[PDB]
Amino acid sequence: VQLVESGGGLVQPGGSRKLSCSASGFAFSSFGMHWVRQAPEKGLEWVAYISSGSGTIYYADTVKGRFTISRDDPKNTLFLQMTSLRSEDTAMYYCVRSIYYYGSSPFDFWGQGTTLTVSADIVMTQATSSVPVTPGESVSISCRSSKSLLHSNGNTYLYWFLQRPGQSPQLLIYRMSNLASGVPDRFSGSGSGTAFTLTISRLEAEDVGVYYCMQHLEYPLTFGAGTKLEL
Amino acid sequence: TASIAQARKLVEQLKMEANIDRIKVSKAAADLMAYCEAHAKEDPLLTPVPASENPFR
Amino acid sequence: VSAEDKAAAERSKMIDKNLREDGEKARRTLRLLLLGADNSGKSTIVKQMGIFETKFQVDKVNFHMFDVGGQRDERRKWIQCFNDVTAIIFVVDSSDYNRLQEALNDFKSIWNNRWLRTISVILFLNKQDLLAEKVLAGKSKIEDYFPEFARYTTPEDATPEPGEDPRVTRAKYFIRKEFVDISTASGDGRHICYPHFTCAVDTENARRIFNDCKDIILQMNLREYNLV
Amino acid sequence: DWKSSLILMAYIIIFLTGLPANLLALRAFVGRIRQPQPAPVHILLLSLTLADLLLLLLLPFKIIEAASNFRWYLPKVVCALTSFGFYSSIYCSTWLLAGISIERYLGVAFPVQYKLSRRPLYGVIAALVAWVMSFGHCTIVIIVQYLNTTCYENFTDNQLDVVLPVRLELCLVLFFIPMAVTIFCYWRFVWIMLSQPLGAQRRRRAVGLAVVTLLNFLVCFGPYNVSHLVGYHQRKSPWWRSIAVVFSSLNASLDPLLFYFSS
Amino acid sequence: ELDQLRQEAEQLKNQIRDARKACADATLSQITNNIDPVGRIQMRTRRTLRGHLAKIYAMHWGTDSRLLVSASQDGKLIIWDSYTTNKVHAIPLRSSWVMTCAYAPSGNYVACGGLDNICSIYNLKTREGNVRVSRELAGHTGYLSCCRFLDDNQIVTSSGDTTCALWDIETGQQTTTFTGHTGDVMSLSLAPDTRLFVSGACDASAKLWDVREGMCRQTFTGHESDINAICFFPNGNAFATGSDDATCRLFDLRADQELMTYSHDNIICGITSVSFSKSGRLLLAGYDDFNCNVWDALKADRAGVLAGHDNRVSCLGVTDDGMAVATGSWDSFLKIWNGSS
Ligand SMILES: Cc1noc(C)c1-c1ccc(C(=O)N2[C@@H](c3ccccc3Cl)SC[C@H]2C(=O)O)cc1
Ligand SMILES: CC(C)CCC[C@@H](C)[C@H]1CC[C@H]2[C@@H]3CC=C4C[C@@H](O)CC[C@]4(C)[C@H]3CC[C@]12C
Ligand SMILES: CC(C)[C@H](C(=O)Nc1nccs1)c1ccc(Cl)cc1
Ligand SMILES: CCCCCCCCCCCCCCCC(=O)O
Repeated sequence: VQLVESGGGLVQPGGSRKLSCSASGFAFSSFGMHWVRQAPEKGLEWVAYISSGSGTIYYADTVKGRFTISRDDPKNTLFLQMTSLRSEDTAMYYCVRSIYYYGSSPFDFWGQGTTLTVSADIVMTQATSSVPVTPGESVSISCRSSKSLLHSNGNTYLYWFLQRPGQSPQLLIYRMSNLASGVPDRFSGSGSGTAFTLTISRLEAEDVGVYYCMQHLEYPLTFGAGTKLEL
Repeated sequence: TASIAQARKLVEQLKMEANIDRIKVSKAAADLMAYCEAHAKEDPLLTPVPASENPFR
Repeated sequence: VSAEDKAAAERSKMIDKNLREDGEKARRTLRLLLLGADNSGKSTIVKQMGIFETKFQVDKVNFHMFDVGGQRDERRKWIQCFNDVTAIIFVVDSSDYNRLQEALNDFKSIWNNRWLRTISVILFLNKQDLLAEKVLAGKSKIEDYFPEFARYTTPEDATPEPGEDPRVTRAKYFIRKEFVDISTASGDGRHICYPHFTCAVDTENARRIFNDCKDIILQMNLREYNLV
Repeated sequence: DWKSSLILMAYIIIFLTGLPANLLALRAFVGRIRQPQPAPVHILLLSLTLADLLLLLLLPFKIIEAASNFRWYLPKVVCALTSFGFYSSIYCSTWLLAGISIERYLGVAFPVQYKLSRRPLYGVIAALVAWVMSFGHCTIVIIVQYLNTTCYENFTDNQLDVVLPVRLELCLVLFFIPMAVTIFCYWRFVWIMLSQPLGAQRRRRAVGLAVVTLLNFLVCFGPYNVSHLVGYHQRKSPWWRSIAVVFSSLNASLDPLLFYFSS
Repeated sequence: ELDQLRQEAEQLKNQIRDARKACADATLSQITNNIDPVGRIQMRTRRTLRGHLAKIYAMHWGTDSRLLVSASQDGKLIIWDSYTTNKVHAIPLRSSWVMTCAYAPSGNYVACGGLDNICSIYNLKTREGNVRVSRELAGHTGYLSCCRFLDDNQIVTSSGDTTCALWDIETGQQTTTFTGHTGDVMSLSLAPDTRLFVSGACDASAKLWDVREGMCRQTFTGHESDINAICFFPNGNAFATGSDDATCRLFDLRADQELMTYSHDNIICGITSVSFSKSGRLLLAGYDDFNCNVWDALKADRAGVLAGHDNRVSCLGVTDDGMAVATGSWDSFLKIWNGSS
């Protein structure tokens, strides 16, 4: 399980850039893949997604048409063709895999990311952005959504992610209740259809980072503003 | 001979089966009757559940 | 449906597509089950090839033959799996008359099996040369084990194509009719038994197994169109 | 009248017997279309039962039409909505039955290479070429007459100038093509199922039930289509057209028996 | 030796038989005739799961009462999502002659077995995202008929070599082997406490084993033919047997004798699968007549017939919460049956 993305340097405005995401270590054909950007000194937002078998493709409203996605099953490579790049498009693009069955863990693994430098949506609100807390105690991270994420099937599709300084986002909790594989039991999640909270029992030195909210009830996937946990 | 060894085993096994504290059928039966009546409200095939609850509805 | 149930449904559709493709690929092969005794020489029938699967191709038709070795003495409770086989290739040694009666009992058990009431049997009388040599020598008499042989005479208007003496033909047709009597005493026409003769050196066994699965499949096709 | 009297009786028997049977048949045939890997034959056999039922479910109107001695018909457009259902189901059956005959030659001439290459689609392509070349060839006609603008039977010489000729095509393109393939195919089935050296499972009940199925087709869907021709030559619409369609409908109650009910 | 030995056997059997007669002081019938009957249990085909291309031979509900695993001679081992009829996984089996399947209580692993005499354990929850075989348990000299996980690492398998074995998945070696059956073992049923387990054999008898002790505790006779399927009472003090003689039989672990015989002159085919309800009042039982006949456990009165299938009902199963009954048959269709008011 390893994702390496290469092909991002500097591009003049209005130019064209092709991004490549190399996959090696898992069944690429059975995994739906997403492209996630992250503007410098800013949060991360969804860009594009292509399902397994290239059946359904969804783009964010701000990148529709300008960006086209394409996966290549035979050699496990994910492409993101860029047309008419804008000055606001400079961001670190991440390659995220996601498999969808009953009880799966979407957005489990995130790619290293490539830096790019150009010369009706459920908005998730994280009012608190910086919580200076010391190791040992408990810190609660809150989230809120305009639309109730609780669905008739009984699942509240809200995900959480940890972004260590100078690293890639790591999935902590999926569906607001289930802990991701490898995540310590210290992390816990609860809440209601609208109000969401993230609680950590014991905090260690490796918990320092930015926590981002996530919504999956509707195609436009929206992240939170983030909640930095300073040491 | 393997035969006598095999039959020897049988005797030993048969002995074990024989020396077992059996209780009257009357007690065993009553116990099964009890379990069924105690857990009776909770069997959604003998006591159909409202449509809301048939997750297969 | 949510966004994660639509993708789950898409994954289920892809799984269905793969399953249908695999089924279509596997439907082009005909499945057979090889049964017989230890001395029957069952393996040597198709010659140039816990279950010893044998795959041979004749007339661009792929044949799968499942020889279920080992297991236990009984052939029951595992034969439920072989309910969809096109035919059962029963092989019996016709030269050893001491075990011939138990072979008749085995064939009777196979024929009257509840789960094989619609599965035909391609019966092979193995070891033809040994049978011919044994009846030529005369040391062992067939009537010693089967009293009805002495009163039994050669079938009228038979087809003894090879040039042997009447004794060989009489013995061969006696064994063939002994098997056919059990074959036709039941089945009510739902399935029939095809008896052949194998010399343990003939390479035409695959052709006979084919030419006979073209009359098992033709009969099955006739039953679907209710023309039978 | 005497002629109408019996025709009514014919329809009530052709309706009283076939409707239950075709429904019983539709039950089993729908079921086998569901079971794993349906066969090209099961799609064509369901199609025959449906097409047949439509004739039977549209027979009521035919019954009352003749019951009112071909008069007293308050419904109007119905006469071009029920006719297009009776004189089209007849031509859709003539084509499905001519497709349950290429399945029976390609299943006795090539027995194995057909069990190993029969995909349900090959039966939907055939069930459409029957419907597209039956309901379509009649639709075009009813639409054309509407463009130009008793019950689609008594016509003016001006109409007979168009009705008689179009009838010829519906006899030389929707019957002479289907009948040819049935006679060739049900000649080989008979010849092959006789040559095969192996009696095995009532091969006679096959070389026999096939001959009934050809003769049934040639004696039910044949008299009516022979009228179109007689009409073109006699420059008239033969009255016997009314009795011929009685036979064409008999093959909606005789098909369940020859294809579904097991003797 | 053989004479005196058989003689010992004879007098021992006499004791057992007579000891059993002593216990008999009443019948379940004469103790249950004063209770109200269930009535008529009508069940509709609430969901049909399709996608198999051959005869289904086994099924097993998961512990969550939502996921079930079905095995068929197609060569695939599908993991159905019963709520939405979605195929979570489709595992291509190494051998296409599978006769049994199992779902681990954990939900992490599944097992399959057949004429290859090998139990294959598949790791459903793997990081690479593909279900791969984690261990192949070889050592059986006969076809596998049933397999059941203990918790996550011990699986008890019953083979056609008249032996049942307790396996260690990590090591792959038989921790304990159970002997005593004189015929092929066709089914086994673990107790709710996972401390005892029974097995139905072709010798028209059933034996109660101990996983830790390693030897049988009780034997039960009374069937006139092979025992195709066996189950366990939810309380753990009884079990039911499905035979080929067209009679189901309910035995007890304490009185050491049969309690009530579920028979009817209308049905002559043998029982293929036996499954108990959550409360134990209903005894679901598949038949070779294409119909699963629901039996009242305390009355032997046919409450209902789940008549949907078109070929032998091959496998049965009741959810852990008892909310549904799934019957798999040789027509490749797996149907979920639920009772509606
Ligand atoms: C064209 C045109 N223009 O004016 C007229 C009059 C026609 C015209 C209409 C019908 C026909 C005609 O004979 N048919 C067609 C028909 C009959 C009834 C209902 C619908 C249709 Cl399609 S199908 C069978 C055939 C038949 O009756 O056996 C011939 C000519
Ligand atoms: C011919 C006219 C009069 C009647 C129309 C019937 C035909 C065209 C239609 C009606 C129902 C249809 C079938 C319904 C569903 C299935 C099951 C699938 O596995 C194969 C296609 C198949 C079999 C369809 C093929 C075409 C079909 C048979
Ligand atoms: C020509 C005969 C064989 C055919 C016929 O009765 N077929 C059969 N269906 C079921 C059994 S036989 C027939 C068709 C039309 C008329 Cl008017 C008279 C006879
Ligand atoms: C009308 C529907 C028909 C559906 C069934 C079609 C089956 C076709 C199989 C035979 C095609 C020819 C095969 C090769 C000929 C040969 O063996 O020489």
